[PDB]
Amino acid sequence: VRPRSDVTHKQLSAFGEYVAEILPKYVQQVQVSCLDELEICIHPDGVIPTLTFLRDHTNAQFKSLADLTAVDVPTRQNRFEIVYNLLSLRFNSRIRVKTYADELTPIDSIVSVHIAANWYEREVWDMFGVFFFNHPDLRRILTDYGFEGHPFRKDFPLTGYVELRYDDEVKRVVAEPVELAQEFRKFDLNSPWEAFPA
Amino acid sequence: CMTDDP
Amino acid sequence: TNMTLNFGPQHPAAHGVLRLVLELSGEMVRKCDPHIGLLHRGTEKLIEYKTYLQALPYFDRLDYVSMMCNEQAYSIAVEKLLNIQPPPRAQWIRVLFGEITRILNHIMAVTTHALDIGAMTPFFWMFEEREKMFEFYERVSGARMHAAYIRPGGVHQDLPLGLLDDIYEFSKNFSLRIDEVEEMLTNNRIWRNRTVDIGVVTAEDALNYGFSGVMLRGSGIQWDLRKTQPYDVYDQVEFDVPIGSRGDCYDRYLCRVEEMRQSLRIIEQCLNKMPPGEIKVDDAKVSPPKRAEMKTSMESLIHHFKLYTEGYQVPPGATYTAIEAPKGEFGVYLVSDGSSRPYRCKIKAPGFAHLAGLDKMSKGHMLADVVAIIGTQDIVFGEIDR
Amino acid sequence: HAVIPHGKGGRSSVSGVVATVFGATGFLGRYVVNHLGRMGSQVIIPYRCDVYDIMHLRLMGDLGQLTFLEWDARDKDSIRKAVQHSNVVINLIGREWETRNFDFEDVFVNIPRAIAQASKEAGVERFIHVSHLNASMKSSSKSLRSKAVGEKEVRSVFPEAIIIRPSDIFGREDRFLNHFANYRWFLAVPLVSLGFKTVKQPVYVADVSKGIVNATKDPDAVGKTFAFTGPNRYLLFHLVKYIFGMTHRTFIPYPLPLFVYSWIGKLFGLSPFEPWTTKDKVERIHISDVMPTDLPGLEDLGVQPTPLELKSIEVLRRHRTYRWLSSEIEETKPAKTVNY
Amino acid sequence: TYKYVNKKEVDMKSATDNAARILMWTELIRGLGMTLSYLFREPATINYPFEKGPLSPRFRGEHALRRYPSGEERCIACKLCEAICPAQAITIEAEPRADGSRRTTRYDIDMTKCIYCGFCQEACPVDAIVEGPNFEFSTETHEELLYNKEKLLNNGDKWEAEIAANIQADYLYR
Amino acid sequence: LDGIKDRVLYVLKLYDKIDPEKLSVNSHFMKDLGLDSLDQVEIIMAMEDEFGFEIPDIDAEKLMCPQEIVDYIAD
Amino acid sequence: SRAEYVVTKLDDLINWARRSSLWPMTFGLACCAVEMMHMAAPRYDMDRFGVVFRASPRQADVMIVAGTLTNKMAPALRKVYDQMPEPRYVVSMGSCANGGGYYHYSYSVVRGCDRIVPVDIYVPGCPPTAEALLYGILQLQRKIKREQKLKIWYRR
Amino acid sequence: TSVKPIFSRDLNEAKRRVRELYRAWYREVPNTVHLMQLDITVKQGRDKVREMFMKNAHVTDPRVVDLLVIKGKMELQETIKVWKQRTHVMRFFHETETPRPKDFLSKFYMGHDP
Ligand SMILES: NC(=O)C1=CN([C@@H]2O[C@H](COP(=O)(O)OP(=O)(O)OC[C@H]3O[C@@H](n4cnc5c(N)ncnc54)[C@H](OP(=O)(O)O)[C@@H]3O)[C@@H](O)[C@H]2O)C=CC1
Ligand code: SF4
Ligand code: SF4
Repeated sequence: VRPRSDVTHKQLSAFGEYVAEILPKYVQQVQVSCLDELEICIHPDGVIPTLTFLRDHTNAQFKSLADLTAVDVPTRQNRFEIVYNLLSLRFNSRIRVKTYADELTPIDSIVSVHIAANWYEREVWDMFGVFFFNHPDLRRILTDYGFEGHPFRKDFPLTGYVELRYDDEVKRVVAEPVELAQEFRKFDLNSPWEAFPA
Repeated sequence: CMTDDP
Repeated sequence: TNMTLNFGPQHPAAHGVLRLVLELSGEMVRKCDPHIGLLHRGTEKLIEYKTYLQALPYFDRLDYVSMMCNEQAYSIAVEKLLNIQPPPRAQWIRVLFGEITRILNHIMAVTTHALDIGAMTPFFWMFEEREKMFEFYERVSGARMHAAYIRPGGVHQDLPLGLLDDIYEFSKNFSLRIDEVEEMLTNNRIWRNRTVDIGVVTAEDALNYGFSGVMLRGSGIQWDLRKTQPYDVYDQVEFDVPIGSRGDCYDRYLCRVEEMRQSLRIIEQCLNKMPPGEIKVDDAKVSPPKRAEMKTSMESLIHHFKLYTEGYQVPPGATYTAIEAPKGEFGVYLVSDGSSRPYRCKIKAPGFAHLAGLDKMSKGHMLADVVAIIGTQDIVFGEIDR
Repeated sequence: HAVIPHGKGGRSSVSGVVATVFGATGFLGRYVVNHLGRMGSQVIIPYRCDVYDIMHLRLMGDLGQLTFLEWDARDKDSIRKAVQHSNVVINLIGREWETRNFDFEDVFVNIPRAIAQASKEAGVERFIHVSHLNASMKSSSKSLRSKAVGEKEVRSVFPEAIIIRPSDIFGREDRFLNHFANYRWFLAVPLVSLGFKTVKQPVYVADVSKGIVNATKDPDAVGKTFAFTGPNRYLLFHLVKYIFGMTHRTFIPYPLPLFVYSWIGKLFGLSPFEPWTTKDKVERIHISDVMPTDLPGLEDLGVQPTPLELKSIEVLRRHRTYRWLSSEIEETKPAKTVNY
Repeated sequence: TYKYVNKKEVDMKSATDNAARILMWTELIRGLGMTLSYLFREPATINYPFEKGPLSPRFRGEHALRRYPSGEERCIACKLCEAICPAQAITIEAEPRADGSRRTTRYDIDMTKCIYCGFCQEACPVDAIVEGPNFEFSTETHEELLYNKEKLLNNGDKWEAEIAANIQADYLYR
Repeated sequence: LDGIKDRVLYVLKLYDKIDPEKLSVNSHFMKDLGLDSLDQVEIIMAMEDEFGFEIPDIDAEKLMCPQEIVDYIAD
Repeated sequence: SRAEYVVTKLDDLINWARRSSLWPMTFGLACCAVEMMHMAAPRYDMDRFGVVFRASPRQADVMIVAGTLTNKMAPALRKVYDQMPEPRYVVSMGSCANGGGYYHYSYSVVRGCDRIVPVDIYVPGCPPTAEALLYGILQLQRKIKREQKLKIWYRR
Repeated sequence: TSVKPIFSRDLNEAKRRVRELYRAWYREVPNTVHLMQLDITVKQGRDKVREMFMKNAHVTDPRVVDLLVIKGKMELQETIKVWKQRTHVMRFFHETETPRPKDFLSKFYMGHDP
């Protein structure tokens, strides 16, 4: 059993209401989950406003952006779930603000609020395809220069569709449709028996 | 030196 | 194009692979646009198709200078999701090898920094000490680096009977080895010049660009996730964070030499106070059963078979757990469905943020300055590219 | 004996052609192994060059597709084991300079016979033998005549053995195109009859290769003597200048009697290390391309020839200078076509 | 607890001291002394072929399949070594041997795919697949690195004596 | 003033995917020539190179008439 | 005097020179680079064997590809392989470069460097042990010793 | 229906942007074929540009067209600045790959699953 300190669960819950009241407009759900982490969920339009309040509020200074990520729940209408994890060196706490973005409904960029996001937002576009308005220079960071398709999307094949080899005839590296010599063995692992939720 | 025994 | 010149992927100066498309008016750098992904390999997507225990080896490869400290971050994360915590001896071990690993990273960062600067003898001096440390890894895990020793429920196997004594002899002496490097670089009439007042980063700007590492500590911001948010038993030890002022390449360096010193203080304690006990959780549910038990008890075989073939079956949830990896804050955001294989595992790499800062650090600087600044960020392209 | 063809068509797929190819290391060869490997065929490449040189061929073949065997032409046993398990044998053995220990007969007629001879003993389904175009048993160049001698013999050792007969080949690393371009070193570029009355029809190497490969996988070709020729003929004059044109190097065609010139070829021939020109080469160079009245090769075997000007830029680029290296073929003027 | 790594009168004595440091390069000479000192220390290198860097019993090294003393190969094709391999390296297909027992018709470890994690060593119930001590198996051709049951069984027979000693030393720990 | 039409006519026939002797000043690229929307774009660009003046993104949309192009170029 | 003998001896000399002094150009893609820096380091001195610590893409006799050869880096590897001298060699190091390694099924990793550069010695192991690389470099030395370039010239 | 717009409010405005990009590429094709020493013909390349710009001619929705040119503009910026090399540009031409026939009889003769 982990050493939970209820002292935290309460204080972070209380801040979650604080933020919910301060910004009734964009906060949809706030919840301090077990594991004692607070996640304020905001409408995509509240990206700029909710972050700024956290970066510049005396009672909630959240100066650095730990991470910007986008889980992809294909079932969810709004496929991506942009998650921003922020740290507060003054109150030694962490909060996560998560929004929802569909493939062709872009989110605002927070490079203004935190310049850390300049790179992570490019990372989210390259892997998942979400677009960030007002971004200084959005362009693929991790994928190859000519890569077609957004890789971390759940609908993208792991091996992908193209692989590279050197061809003598043309004396230059050349893509070809992927041909694998031992396909990824897809072990089915889920057990047909559940675990009675505690 | 896996085993110190010759 | 102001003579745009790719720093080039193959360059001894560029750690690993870095194309820095730089436009330089003669020997002055006007703008640095680092290119990344020369080492993207898919580590984040591959993990979704693998079970929790078979994704542990990926973390060692994310930033392999710091082989284990990275594991601890996934461990902690998977332990939180399961609400299980490791046994007392395992915790001390992880702090013991957590620190040994910090030294290993700093010996790389300080000595590799010098090799690019042009000092080559410090690298050979300390790579011999590194070597000796690797041997600890090997005699504990089996592998010199890429051990897989720190698993999600504790470490894998107790320390060999005799390691602690040797992690003492070494520690008892390593100091002098750090001292030597010093007599060679800390006050060199020339190290200072190429390092002092190069890449100064303000305190407000360091927090803003998410630097979170020595890079923040070097600017005078006091933040060590190991003291602010204790993980494992780094709370029971006593160490001094080496904060810096006049943050610049030289100051941060001094900080990295000082944490090498402070880690020897933490290692000493761990050897002095490591408890008798088990090194893995007793829940066969999360930790694999001992081989004598699985070969004599039916419940243990069933638990061995299911654990290795299927998996932990972590309860559904999501967590961001960050430790203080030698480079800086290493965090895993591990979203998890009830399944035995994860759903997402964004690895926050202290390094994706640091590189971004290269632009705001190396401004109006010469070609040689860029080489010095890539060194003062300890960029391991594995963590950045993931 | 066969291998059902499974796969999508690229590397790591199977086509079922196990083929010994004795002279693969060659300029043509390199290409033959390329397609055979691309298609997924099993390729056995006999070699007598050192292993370091054979390395270039390893990468185009997929894992286990390419097998390399040590082989000596004088030793009959080596040819025997190479064709043991092949069902297709392709012979590209040829040279321009009669070497100390191998005569034109050997490289063209003697050896290529023993090879097909064994292939039959083995029971290979088909043998493809390659001999130069316009090869009369009476042609001036010993080379061409000797080659002619071979295409006959091998018939008797191996009946219904395809005999593709390519023209001089156009391709990167070829001689036809590079040789002329390399005349730069020579201040003046001798051209018999001032490069006239020796109309020549080049053929891209790949076209030749693809053609050859297609032969291996087609029942229509048996005893066929195809002639891969090209998409356009040329008087040697335009060819020479054109080359120099893309190379962007001056041209001074100079008339020099073939009589005296055969002597220049003799001079280089004298050189120990791979003579650059050959008395025979000289003659061959002037031997006018013959018109086409034989079994159609390209197109007939399935590949549409590729014009010289199209890929010339790639073959002649290395010969340009610091700036000329940046010129492209369409701003350049393409030389006229003389069918004659 | 924090510490200031670099946080900071002018007297002739002081200045003259400082000026001498710049003028006659005093600290630079200090650095030369350190390297001259080691020049006199014994070098730490080992004759690689003649002397070998020490590896203790858990070293993972090269894969081998063990056999029972009697001579019956240990593997019983439960195939969870395949299940837990992180890289998909091990491929196993099995059928009941005429004896009626259960054995693997094909066991192929692709060593180029393998990342030498040592979990297979961990997972096997009969402990048939073990991480053998040898690390020197560099091969001229890629195909040689792919290993079928016969190479691994042969690898097992060659190194069985040391593998048995190594497992003997570390089994109490596991 | 006609010199412009002289040049404009020369540019239209030279690309050779249009005006095979059906070139007319009243002729409209989209209306009767059938040349594609994109091809027109190529045309306007072409005219820009010979004229030495680059016409804006939009006004290309209004002129599908060579004669109207000469009208605008003269301005 | 038989030239054949004269030739073999000469070849050997040539082989001894290339095999004694192999100046490696290492890439350090990934981590197996850390295990090579260890070779260069004091326990297992590469120099003692004549292998220089490091050289540029030109003066380099052997290229050691350590680490994953990702699809973006694949065009470069080739360039640098193509920018080396006429007597050149490639020692693939690491399961990530021998084949694909832990990242074989990924979309951004070339499944092996021998698909982009011809490879002469494949050194196995996720962090192939430094001694193992040293074993691999020594096997390249035995591969060169056996090469007989001039005798084939003479017999050709 | 009822969808928030990305860059243009209607296909009309969007098409304006496509025109601009076409021009951009059209003006760029020649330069690339020279700065990359590619062995292609400017005319040939310019047709390729047309190919791509039409491969996606069917899109009717304004939002999809806007992101397509968002992607398109970054493509030419990497094409320019020579971030893409010859190997990444030529890939567009699919030069090495063997073309597959689409005739039923052709497929029948070769692949199990067409
Ligand atoms: N343009 C052209 O080159 C034309 C060629 N041809 C014919 O096509 C064939 C292929 O041409 P190409 O590839 O250019 O010829 P090459 O000069 O490249 O030689 C072809 C191969 O034959 C091998 N070879 C040569 N001599 C011997 C020998 N005595 N014993 C064993 N092997 C030998 C060579 O290997 P190694 O060098 O390793 O010994 C080489 O790899 C030739 O036989 C030629 O007659 C016909 C018309 C035009
Ligand atoms: S686990 Fe041990 S026994 Fe079961 S299959 Fe793999 S190897 Fe054979
Ligand atoms: S092989 Fe193992 S070690 Fe070498 S790079 Fe790939 S992962 Fe890192």
